[PDB]
Amino acid sequence: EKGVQVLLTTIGAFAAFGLMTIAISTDYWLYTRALICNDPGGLTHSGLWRICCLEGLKRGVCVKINHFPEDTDYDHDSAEYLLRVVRASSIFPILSAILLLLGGVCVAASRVYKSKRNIILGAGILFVAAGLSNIIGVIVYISANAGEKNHYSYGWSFYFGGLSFILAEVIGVLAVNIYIERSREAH
Amino acid sequence: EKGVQVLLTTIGAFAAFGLMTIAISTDYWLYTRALICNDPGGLTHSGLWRICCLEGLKRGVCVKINHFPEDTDYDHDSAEYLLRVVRASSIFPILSAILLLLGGVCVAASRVYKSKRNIILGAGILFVAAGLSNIIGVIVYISANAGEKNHYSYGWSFYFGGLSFILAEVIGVLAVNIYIERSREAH
Amino acid sequence: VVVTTILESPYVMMKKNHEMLEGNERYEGYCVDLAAEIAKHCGFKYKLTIVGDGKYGARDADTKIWNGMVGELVYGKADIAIAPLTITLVREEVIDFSKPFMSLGISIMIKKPQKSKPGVFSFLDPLAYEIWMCIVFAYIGVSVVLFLVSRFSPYEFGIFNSLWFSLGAFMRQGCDISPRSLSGRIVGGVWWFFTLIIISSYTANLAAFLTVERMVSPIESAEDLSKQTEIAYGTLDSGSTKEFFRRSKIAVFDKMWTYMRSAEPSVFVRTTAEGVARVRKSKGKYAYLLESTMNEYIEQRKPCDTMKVGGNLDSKGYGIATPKGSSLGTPVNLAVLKLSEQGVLDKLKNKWWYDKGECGAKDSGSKEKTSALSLSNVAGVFYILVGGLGLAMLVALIEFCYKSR
Amino acid sequence: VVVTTILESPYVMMKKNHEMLEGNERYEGYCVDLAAEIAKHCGFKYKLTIVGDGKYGARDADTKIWNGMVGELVYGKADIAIAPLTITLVREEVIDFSKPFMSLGISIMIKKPQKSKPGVFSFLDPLAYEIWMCIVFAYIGVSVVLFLVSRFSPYEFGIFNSLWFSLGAFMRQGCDISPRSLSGRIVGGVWWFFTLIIISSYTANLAAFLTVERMVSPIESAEDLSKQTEIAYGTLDSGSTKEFFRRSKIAVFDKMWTYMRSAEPSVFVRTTAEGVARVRKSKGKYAYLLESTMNEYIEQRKPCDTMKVGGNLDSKGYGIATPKGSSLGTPVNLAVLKLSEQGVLDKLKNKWWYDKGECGAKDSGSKEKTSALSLSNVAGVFYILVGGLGLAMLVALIEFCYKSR
Amino acid sequence: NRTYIVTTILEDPYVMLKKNANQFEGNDRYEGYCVELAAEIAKHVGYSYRLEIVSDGKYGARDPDTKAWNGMVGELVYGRADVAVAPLTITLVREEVIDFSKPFMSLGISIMIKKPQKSKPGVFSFLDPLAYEIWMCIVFAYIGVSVVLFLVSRFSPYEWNEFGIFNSLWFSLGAFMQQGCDISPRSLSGRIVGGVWWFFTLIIISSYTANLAAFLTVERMVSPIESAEDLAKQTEIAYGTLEAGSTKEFFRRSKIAVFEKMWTYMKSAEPSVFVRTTEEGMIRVRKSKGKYAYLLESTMNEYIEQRKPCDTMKVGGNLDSKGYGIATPKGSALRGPVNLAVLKLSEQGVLDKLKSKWWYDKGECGSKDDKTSALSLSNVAGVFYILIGGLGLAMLVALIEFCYKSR
Amino acid sequence: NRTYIVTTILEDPYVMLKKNANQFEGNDRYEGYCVELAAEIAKHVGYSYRLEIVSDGKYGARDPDTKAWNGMVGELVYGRADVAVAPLTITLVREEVIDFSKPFMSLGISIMIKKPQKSKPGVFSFLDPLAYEIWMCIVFAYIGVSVVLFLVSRFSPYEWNEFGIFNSLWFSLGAFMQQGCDISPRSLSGRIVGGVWWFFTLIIISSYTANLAAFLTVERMVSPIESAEDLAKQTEIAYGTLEAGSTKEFFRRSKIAVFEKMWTYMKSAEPSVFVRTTEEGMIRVRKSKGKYAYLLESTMNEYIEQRKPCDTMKVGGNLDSKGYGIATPKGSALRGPVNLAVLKLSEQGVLDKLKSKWWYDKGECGSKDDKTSALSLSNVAGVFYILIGGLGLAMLVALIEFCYKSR
Ligand SMILES: O=C1Cc2cc(-c3c(-c4ccc(F)cc4)nn4c(N5CCC(O)CC5)nccc34)ccc2N1
Repeated sequence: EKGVQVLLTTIGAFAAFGLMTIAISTDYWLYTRALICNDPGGLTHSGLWRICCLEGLKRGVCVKINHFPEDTDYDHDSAEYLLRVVRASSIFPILSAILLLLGGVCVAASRVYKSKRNIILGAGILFVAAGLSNIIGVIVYISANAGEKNHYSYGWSFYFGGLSFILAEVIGVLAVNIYIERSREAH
Repeated sequence: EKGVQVLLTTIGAFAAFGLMTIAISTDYWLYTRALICNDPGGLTHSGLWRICCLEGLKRGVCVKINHFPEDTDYDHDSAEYLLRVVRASSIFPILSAILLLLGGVCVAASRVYKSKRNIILGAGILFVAAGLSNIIGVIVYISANAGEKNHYSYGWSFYFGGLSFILAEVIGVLAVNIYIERSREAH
Repeated sequence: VVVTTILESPYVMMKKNHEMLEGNERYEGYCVDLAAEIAKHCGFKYKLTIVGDGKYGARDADTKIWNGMVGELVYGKADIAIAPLTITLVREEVIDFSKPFMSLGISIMIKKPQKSKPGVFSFLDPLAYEIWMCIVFAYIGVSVVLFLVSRFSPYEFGIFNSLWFSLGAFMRQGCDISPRSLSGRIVGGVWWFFTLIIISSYTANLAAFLTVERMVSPIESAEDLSKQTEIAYGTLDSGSTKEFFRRSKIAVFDKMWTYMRSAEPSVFVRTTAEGVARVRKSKGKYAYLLESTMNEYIEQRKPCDTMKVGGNLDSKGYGIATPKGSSLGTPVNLAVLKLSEQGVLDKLKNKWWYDKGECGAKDSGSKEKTSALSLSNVAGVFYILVGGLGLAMLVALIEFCYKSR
Repeated sequence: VVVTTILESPYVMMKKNHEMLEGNERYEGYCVDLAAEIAKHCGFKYKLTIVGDGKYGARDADTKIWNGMVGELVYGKADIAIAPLTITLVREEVIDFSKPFMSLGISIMIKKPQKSKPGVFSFLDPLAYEIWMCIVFAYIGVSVVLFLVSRFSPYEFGIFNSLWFSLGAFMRQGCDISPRSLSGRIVGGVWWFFTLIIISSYTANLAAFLTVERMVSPIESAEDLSKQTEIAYGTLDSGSTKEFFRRSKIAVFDKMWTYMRSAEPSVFVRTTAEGVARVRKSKGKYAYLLESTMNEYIEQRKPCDTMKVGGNLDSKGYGIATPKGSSLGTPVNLAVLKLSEQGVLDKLKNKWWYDKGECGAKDSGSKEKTSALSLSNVAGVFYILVGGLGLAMLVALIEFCYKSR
Repeated sequence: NRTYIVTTILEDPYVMLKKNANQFEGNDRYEGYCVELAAEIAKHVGYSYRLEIVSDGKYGARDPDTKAWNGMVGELVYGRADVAVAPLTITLVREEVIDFSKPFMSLGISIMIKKPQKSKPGVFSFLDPLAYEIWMCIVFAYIGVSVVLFLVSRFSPYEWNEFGIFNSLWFSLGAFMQQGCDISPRSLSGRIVGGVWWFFTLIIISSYTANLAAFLTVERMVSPIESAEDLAKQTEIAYGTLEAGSTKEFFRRSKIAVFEKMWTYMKSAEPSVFVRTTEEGMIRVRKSKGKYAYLLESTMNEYIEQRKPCDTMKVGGNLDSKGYGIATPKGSALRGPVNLAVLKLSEQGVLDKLKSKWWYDKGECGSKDDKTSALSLSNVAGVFYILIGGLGLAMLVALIEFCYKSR
Repeated sequence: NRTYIVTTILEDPYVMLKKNANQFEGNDRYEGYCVELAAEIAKHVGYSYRLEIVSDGKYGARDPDTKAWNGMVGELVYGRADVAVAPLTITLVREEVIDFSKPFMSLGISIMIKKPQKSKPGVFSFLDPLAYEIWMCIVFAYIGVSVVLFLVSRFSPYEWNEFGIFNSLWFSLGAFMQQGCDISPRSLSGRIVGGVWWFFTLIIISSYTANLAAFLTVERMVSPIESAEDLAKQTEIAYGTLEAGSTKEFFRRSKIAVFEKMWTYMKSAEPSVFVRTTEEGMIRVRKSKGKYAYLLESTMNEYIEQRKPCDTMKVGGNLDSKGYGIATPKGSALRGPVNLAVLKLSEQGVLDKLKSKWWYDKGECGSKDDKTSALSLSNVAGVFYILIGGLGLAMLVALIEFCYKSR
């Protein structure tokens, strides 16, 4: 139907927004050894903002990260500086969540001003752009977590971000289909 | 036209037959050093049947080849034995020339019994098969002339065989076109 | 003290400058330096001598008289013998050897493997024949599945066009049609992934084959040599190896004796030179069984066409000899041990065998400039092509005759 | 005879077992063995001694007095000095050196190159940027030629579809249309051959890059170091290298002095250890100028993170010293030449520098197990992909607005 | 016409304690190589022997200060015993005081390593060239490209096209597999997307092929040491010995460059490469996974290689040459006949028979016997399994569609 | 307050004969490194010198039986001359009889080879992986396949199809380039032909790519010797010296393994690696195209590398260490001041200045200054030229077709 599809659109938008938010704000992205805990290093469940440890008496206490350990050129050094700035800001996942929120707002508003049709189109565009930003963000994260036989693993925040991307793509498809049906109703 | 095409067919068939015949019977295929003349060896203008020398007092005098210098299994040894047998027999170029002759005979006979149409088809099939046999023959020759920084070169008999192949293909095309036109005339 | 020897390189060789300032240096060899060292240890005087009869020690049964350095030692003509003389029961009964200075035994020699002549159908080498057969089976199976799932669930994909589509997909040559149903699309995608992986693997392994050459010895032992019969054996006609095989009672060597007795043409030779020549020119179909020291010496002499493969079929030792009742026997017995413990004998071994190597080290060269592919490498695919064209014309004519009648 | 020395490895190092059975072996080093050899040649008696002032010979201007082994030799406390002591004008005026036993000079040290961090757009590395630019130009030109020759000689191939066809041909992704005129077919075939060759070359050179790693030093000399300014220089603050640069009058070294004087932060260090640490941790942006012997010693010590690059900027020599009017001076002068001609000094050099190498040979390892490609290698193409998708959506919206208005 | 107290020493397999010691007695209480050899020697010399063992459990060796022998040679020179039948190596000092028969068995220093285990290539090894991150991000990019194509193809009402979501996914998949589909984009947005996707695929496939070629090539140039020079010039593999013994002496007194380098490495060992017992070296090499090598008498190397677990290998010819021999006191009446018997036995092949018997016939490993390097079905099995799975899923979806479309 | 007869020897560039000898006189008749050095030494010691040369044209050397010196040291110990300013190497015997100043210039045995010439990759090098026979037979097979396809597609009258000869050629070309065309065969004969052609193309393209990868990889692992160890272990390159001199002595008396091996190779030389003059070695290396190496004093190596033709290179650090020095008679009044002057000059950098002046500034080669290995436009230029040719031919055929079709 149509109202069913709009309902699923809205629910998926809200679910993806929540998933991305908590994935950002849970610091359970990565498991590895750090050397910050006390010799390859001590276990740790890192995150997007603040690494955090789970061995020794330091368990349960943990701090932010630098993202600029060595020295480079502040104004303009190289692609490494830009990569580290983007990784520290993490503006791509945040942008994705913002776009999901805006798409949800647009689709919810569509119920009022039912005459308009470009609302759903804008919502779909926002959702797709959110997916693109999310995939860029994960690419940046992974490329930045490279040293240059250690071990690592990924946690549920990572998979939550991925699920947010998937839901964003699905919701964009559904919104575009809604717009297509509405334009069909016009003759 | 039609008679013009048949004339060109016949002329090309005869020319290709002559070219293949003399290419077989001129022993100017290859230039190299042999060690049979007297130290990488003495110059020589080899052939398909009889190598032949052009240095020293032996110039102008020359003899057949063995094609079986070392020892192998007479009844069945390996693909090497079959390759050497085929190279010595050179039955593929001879078969090609025979097929060109038969195609020429068929097309010439076509003038009489003008009612029949399969004559030209048979001629074209023969010419194409001749081309295939020729290319196989040159492949065999080259593969057999491999030792395992020497120098070598190819003579006008080689290029004559190649020209025979080209003419065979062209003549097959023309014969097929003739057959097509004749079948067209039938309604 | 007068030391007997015998001409056998590198144990005895006349010096390049024997015509001028011959002195004691007219002779040169491993045995010469060894004799010098042992006489130095024992403080004796030695003038090198050669036995007029260049035959090795042995006794005529009909005469009970010794022929060689053994005669010299028993009859007093020579005070001591320093030659590649093997310890043995019969010779120990009359003279008193020393502890071995050179341990050795029967070994194997073969033609050094060289780049094999490329055969037709070599282009399948990078992939095992099982992979090709499974490829064919998968082609048939996927085509059949497409035919079924298209007949029983249409949205064109008969059996013939299904085979055509699968074949075109395997060769990356594209398709004249594509499935429109989810099932056909699934099958096509999976087939596509399969083809991608397989082509990439073929290309990569071919690059490996053409980048690094590894030539492997067909045999790595003597039992592995007895298992098969393609390759020949070889023994000097009158030499201890033949007797050792004759009197042996172990399964493998008895089997070798049976082969070498019931095999033609004559495997045996009259001289080691004939056997080495046969090995060199046979192109890997001849294996010669000789003593290990000579094999090691040969392997380091040009044209460097031979190696030694496998361990040793027996244990022997070369032993200095003295007449019974002498007083030099004990000092030499101690001297050989002196040299062995210190390292003199190993250094001499390196000196006459490894150093002075007409050849090089184990790997004198590497990364040999790669050769452009020759028609012999890819002639099989040309043959296949022409055969396919002939088959196509034949099929067309068959269809012509069938339909016209 | 009492021999003076000074603590500087490997010239002087206290033995690992000096607490037990110290004797004369409490000290160990190159200078120790050298002193032993020369005393043996001259038949003298030596008990190793160390100068309480571990400072090298030098004279206080305001006092006119010497500080170091020079004081010992001039004032008689020591009979001879055997240390890494450099010949010099001021020191030769008071004592009498010998001919050098160690020739050396200023050199360069840098971080050993290591696998660089792969950058974005590295996937273009196998092909030079000129090839890519010519590829783009050829794409444009062939598309234009197709457009022309199709408009002016029809048998569909507008400019847009011509670009599409050429692009699809370059990626082997096939075509929705094919030329039907001889000219278009010629153009298409030639473009196809071009693409085939280019893709094969890209793949092959990438395989080469990923198979053998060759890491090249950015600098191979000192002039090449002066040409650029990305990398730093380094000199011990109070040491002869700084003075040599200061008093120099050659263009290159004067330029280096200007750089090192006008550069911040402070290039100079208070100790060689600080400079080597800076080189190790700077990640290739720091170059230290020291004496060659120490650099060679360091390069063979773990963590084996440094090398010596280039020749030497100067010529110096380490010289044994004796007081003026002695009688040991001539025998030592002859003895050092004895050792140099025989080969003792070279053997000792191998002994303390090459042998005892905490590192290995020039190439201790090879064919390091290859690493699977990581996202950092091919992240640039992901970025390009996403940018293209964004651009596509932007273009679609632009067309929407343009057509709707 | 009396008995002879032959001395021996329990070092397997030369002399062994029988399966049941408590039941048997006398000479018949032991088994091994040396007991049989003594049997044949007694046969060929004609005498009876009352077997015996050295209490110290040690081979001949002289304390410098005490100037006394500790072991068999002590059991002989002092008259305690008359014969010695054991792996009694021939040396200068030993031969200075007793009579050694000619060697019955030759040997030397050798090398032991971890036996190269039959490689398990691993199902799903065809993905190794590309890290799993790349594969998953490829999948996500494929989904994103398909959705963007659907959008830019079916957003306008002017068409209200063939590029639905399903066909978009099909097109993207075909593009990645370098095949192509019947439908192609006609607009500019779709063509931009297709072109950038095509570039992506080109790079990715080329990278996969190239890295795979590198993998195979480097796996194709690996050269096992097969010698000591290969073990000497390299430094990654550890090659140790016993803390004390004849191997350490051989390296110390070594006047050759290769063994001098080996000795320098062993002295400069971090950690200590040396071990105290051959069991220690065997376990260290077993567990070190090829990072360690052990030098020892070749004979123990062969025995161990024929022991459970059968996970050790011997490489290279013997570095040196040595010999075991039957010993007797100075000025005895046995040296002649014993030497004759040893030579006769070796000539008629008895010793090789016994060696085979006690090293291979009693060998638990029982292994006595293809470096093609062509790709095997195990290398690429995962893709075959994927193929079967996809075909089965296709048949299942066929049945679903058949049930579906009922009306 | 008198002059000093300084001895020298004409060995370039140490002492040279001026551009015009007949016009000048006295000390001003020569030029070179050593004349200037003597100028500065006279300045810093304060004396005049009447330059001179050794008649024998030889360096110091003592005939054993005659026990007499042949050259400069003979010109000094016998009082004929008072000083010597030349590349007079410091040795034991020489120093035993005269006074050597501290070295003004250090050197040693080195290596000379053919300078690696800027590689000319070669237009049409992209065909090298496949022999021209393969390419031509490919063309012939393409023609045959096209004709057979035309035949089997247009032989029957039941169709009297799209597969004419022209379209058959187009299809075969597209198949070889792994692109594909709009038309595909529908019969069984055409499909057989297409499939077998496709297999052929697959094999051929894979072979081209693989052999090219091999070419680049092997060209990428080549390691120039850069040392003596690389020159020692290898045996393909020839490394010779002078027949007689100090290099042969250094190798003879060599107590090190590497140079002992070099000496063994040189003695076992086939043909004779040794040569008689440095000119002979220079020409032999120049013509041998890298199969030969020459060992000589580093200084001559640098001078030669800075000579026309500039086609020689020096590799590796000096094998040994030596030194030239100013010589004086035993018990003279010049040793002190001359040594002081040499040390002062070296400390203040004069000698390096003069060395640069006479080795590089007067260097004809004038060369003093990219191992990327990425494919360059020269590697693949032939295909670009082919592309231009094809486009031009297409335009020409376009003009023909335009003129054609007039009616
Ligand atoms: O914000 C984000 C975070 C994120 C992660 C991913 C993702 C996933 C993923 C995510 C969610 C799922 F439901 C299923 C899979 N898996 N994955 C991997 N690998 C799979 C398992 C690993 O151990 C080895 C290789 N590498 C790199 C990325 C990645 C995709 C998009 C986004 N967007």
